[PDB]
Formats: sequence, C-alpha cells, structure tokens
Amino acid sequence: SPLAIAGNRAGGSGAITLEPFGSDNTSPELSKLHFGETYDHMRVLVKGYNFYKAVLDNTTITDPDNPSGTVVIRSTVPDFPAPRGHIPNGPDKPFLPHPENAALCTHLTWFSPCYVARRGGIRWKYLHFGARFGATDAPKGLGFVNRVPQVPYGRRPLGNERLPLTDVNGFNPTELSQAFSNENGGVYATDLDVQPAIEVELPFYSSLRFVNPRWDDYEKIGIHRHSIDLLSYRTNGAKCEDAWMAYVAAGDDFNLSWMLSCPPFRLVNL
Amino acid sequence: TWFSPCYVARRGGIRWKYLHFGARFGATDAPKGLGFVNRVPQVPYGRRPLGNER
Amino acid sequence: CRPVVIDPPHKYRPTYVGNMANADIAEAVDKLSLTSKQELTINHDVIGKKSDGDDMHLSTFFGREAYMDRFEWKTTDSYDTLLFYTHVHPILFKRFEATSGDYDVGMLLPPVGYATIPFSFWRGGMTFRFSIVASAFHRGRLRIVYQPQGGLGTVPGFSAAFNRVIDLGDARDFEVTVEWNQNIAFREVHTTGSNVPSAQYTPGLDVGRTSQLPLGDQTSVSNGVLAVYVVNDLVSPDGGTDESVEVNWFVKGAPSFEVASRDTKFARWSTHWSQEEF
Repeated sequence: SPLAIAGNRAGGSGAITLEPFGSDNTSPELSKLHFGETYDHMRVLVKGYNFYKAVLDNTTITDPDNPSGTVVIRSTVPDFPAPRGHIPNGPDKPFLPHPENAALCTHLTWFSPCYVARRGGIRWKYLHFGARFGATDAPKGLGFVNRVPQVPYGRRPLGNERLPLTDVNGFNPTELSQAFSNENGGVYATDLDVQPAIEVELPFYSSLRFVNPRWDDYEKIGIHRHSIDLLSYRTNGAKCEDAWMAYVAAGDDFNLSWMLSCPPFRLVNL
Repeated sequence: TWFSPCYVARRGGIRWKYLHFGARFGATDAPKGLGFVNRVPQVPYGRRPLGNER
Repeated sequence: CRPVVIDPPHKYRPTYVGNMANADIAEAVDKLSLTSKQELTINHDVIGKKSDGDDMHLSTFFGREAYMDRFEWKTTDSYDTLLFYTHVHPILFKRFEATSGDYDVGMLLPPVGYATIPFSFWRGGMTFRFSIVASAFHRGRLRIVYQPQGGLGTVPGFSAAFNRVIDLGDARDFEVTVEWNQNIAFREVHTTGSNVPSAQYTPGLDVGRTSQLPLGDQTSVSNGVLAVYVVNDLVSPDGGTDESVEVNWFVKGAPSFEVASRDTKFARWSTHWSQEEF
C-alpha cells in the first residue's frame, strides 16, 4: 500500500521507471548539420516582427458631414495586438451587429494567454500606402505618432476621427491648433515623401505591477493607447484612400511570469 | 546550373537580387508601390502553389 | 569652416524599413520615453511567487503533464484484445461542444502540443504515464507494445518488437518514455484543415469515441505507434459480465525534445471561441 500512495502525488514523481525505448544519443554538432542554429528559447523568438491588422479609416464615411479638402485623419489604437476574432467591442464594424477585429494571430497573441502576468514595452512599424482612384495622385503628406496618457477627465476615445483645417481663405491658425495638442510625451514626426516608415517603441507606464494577458475585451486592453495620424490633401469625405501596415514585435523588457495552462482555440474565418 | 549537375550532393544557401521596372503604356505613370519577399515553409496541408496569383 | 575634408567616400545602402527577420542585431528605433536608458526588471519575482527559472524558456512547455482521456478494461475480455492505440506525436486534439446553452466548438492541446504549433519540424522523446483505477481486490496483467514504423494491424508476438508486461497488484501508475527511433533526423508537425480533426487515438471516453479497431497511416508526422494488449484476464471478487475498470493516461515531453523551424499555420486561428457561430 505504500507503493500505491507514493505513486499518487502530482506530477507523476512516484511512477515506476520502465527501462525506456532505446537510448538517447545526440551530438553537440547536430546544429551544424541541420538548420544552422537552435530554437530553444522563446524570449529570443518573440523579438521578430509579424504582420498584423492593416489600419484603415472606413468607419466615418457614413455620416453626410465628414470634411474633405486637406483634412487630418486620426486613429487611436491599443498598445497590444488585441487577439483576432469577434471580440465583444471590435474596432472594425462597431455600428453593425457582431463587431469583429479583422486581424491575424501573431506570435504575441498565441503564447501570451498561457500566462498570469504581462509587463514590458512593444515595438511597432507602420508603413504607408494609398491612392486616389482617379483625381491624379497628390503628395503623400505628413505623419505623426504620439502617446495618449492617462487622465481622469476628457481622455481621447479609440479611433477614427477626422478634423478639418481650411476655410474660405485657406489655412486657419485656429483650426490647426484644435486638431493637435501639446504632445508633451508623444509625437515622433516625419515627412512621408522622403521617409514612408515609422519605427516607435512604447513603454509600459502602468502604475500597477502587471496586467492580465488573458484579456479579450478590446477596451480592457485599450487602457494604454497611442495614436497614428496623417495630414493629406485632396481627400474625399465618403471614401477610404489611405492606410497603414502594422508590424508588431516585443520590446527590450517584455516579460511573462507564470505559465498557468494552455487555453482552447478554434479556426476562425471572416 | 552549369557546374552543379556534375555532382552527387548539394546543400547551402542562395542569394538573390530583384530589381523592379514597369510602365503603363498610356494612362500616365502611377507611383511604384510596395514590394515584399517572404518564405513559404513546409506544411502537410494547404501549402501555397507555384506562381502567378492576383 | 577653416579646413577641408580629405577622407575617402563610402557606400550607404539606405535601408528605409530596417531588418524584420533577425533577432540579435540592434535596431534604430525611437523610444517614446524621457531617457534612452529606461528599463524595467526581468526578475519573475515581482508578481509574488518564487521563480523556478526562466518561464519564457520553451523547456517549461515540454515537461508540463496533462490528462488526456480514459479507456476501459471490461473484465469480460479475451486474453489478447486491443485496449489502446495512439500515434507518438505531440499534436493530439480534443474537441468539445459547449455544454451550456448555445452552439460553440473548441479544441485543446497538451503543453507539448501547444508549443510546437508555430514550428514545422520536431524531434525528441515523449513520456507516457498510465494509471489504473481499481480496488485492493483486483488482479490482472497488461502489455505495452511499440512499433517504430508501419503500425500494428494484427496482434504481434512477445519479443519481435519491444514489449513490457506489467501486473495489477499493490502498485499502479506506471510511466514509460519513448525515444527517437526513426531513420530521419526530424519529422513534420500535424495540422488541421477544418474544425473537426480526425481521430488520433482510439477509444477516449471524454470525446465519445469507442472504436477499438487500429487506425494508422500517419507515418510522416509521427514517431511510431503505441498499443495496449491484455495478457492475463482481470479478476474481480463479485463477478463479471457487469464490471469494468478505467485507466487514465498522461502525456509529456522528454528532456530531449526539440523543435527547429518557423511556420505560419496558426495565422488565422484564435483563442476567442466564445461567440463565433451567431
């Protein structure tokens, strides 16, 4: 009966070893024979970039009052890939039943839900493209990426606002200030005619020790957010003719603490 | 492709250089665009076929 | 602007977008902080629990056990009958159907199976553990057979292939590990084309499958086949024709497990299975 109790502890440390099938014989110089290098560490693997969720602005083209003629297009997005599927809130079809997130499952939204804590920075790469569908091409314009800090009152909502800049007599110094802010901890600026890509790293700045990597709601992960906006000319108020391509990786201090268990999954199509 | 068939085994990496060109034959020229090169790994099911999809 | 520069010129290679494939070279990015040296800790101890090691190492997935399924013994069984049959590869799916009131589906994998999805090649050993749930008055003997390649379409001998005979006495919960016994260095990783994967092991009571016939033909992704046969019939005090006994098995990865590739098969899966049918 002692042998039946000791063999019942968790982990199977009381099981009887049973003279295994064959032997283990691997040489150190097997990596030089196959594949060149090794893949034994997931922390190194997560530092590569993955395509994710090209960003558009096709949600404000519904109301018949959207500005045209050299306006500013702004999108506010969370700091994390916000896993694929029909998440409860959804940034891609909000004013229609069952909103969804038209994205792809990256290497960050696959290994994360198997954990208890998450902390660290995220790196992004935004690549600009866009046409005019007639009305022969205009210059690219200007692009900015800035942070949105936490404030108890009057914080910026999530995504897809458009602001005008001109009047009967051209540019207005007043409307050009209502479409911007102090940018006291934010903006990185560039001109898209000589540089179309934007590289940025966003720190944690949590005031808490960690967050839940099992979060699914779009707004719950959107507690830390940032914004990408572009200034373009000769736009149309009922069409979406510009977009960004987002590539996401892990920062220099990204951490995952306690491996709890592997959650379920399925095949999702849109 | 001249010195290779005189052999039994082959292993190693290959280097490539792709240079882009193109016109529109009327319909005055458009901007170039974006270009990507990516690998296609091995998978038992649903692998990408060879060439020329739009 | 007094002197002039007499240094030779050079070549540039602009590289507007940067390197998105390697993971060891420095990057020219713009940190959106106050200083360029801002940095947190990687301690794993700031959450409240002592750490046994780097939890981001892949070894923590290869080594976490998991209960899979159960099969019966059914004492009214002849001396040579198949009880269990499985393929030795980490990708073993389990499909459920949302017991509560709605229509939803999902799938599960062991910790070893989960971690090898983003990869395309695998090699190493795997560990199995069988536990019999019986009283102190049950007696019997079982057999475990391994076939490196081809499958076991018929009852084998006793020494032609590797065999083990274990007896149900005062000791249960036997464990065994299968090593690499292929002529190739690496094998492939199994995938699924739909939401209802094909059967990978024979009867499992949790998934409502009870066919005892041997399935096969998965040579290109597996490391052989495991089978369980009776040797000596199960003996119970009360009386047969109505008595059974259940055996539970667990899967794990041996310390020699390995994966080396990068794959994009999970690019359209999702962990949000909650409401996707409508």
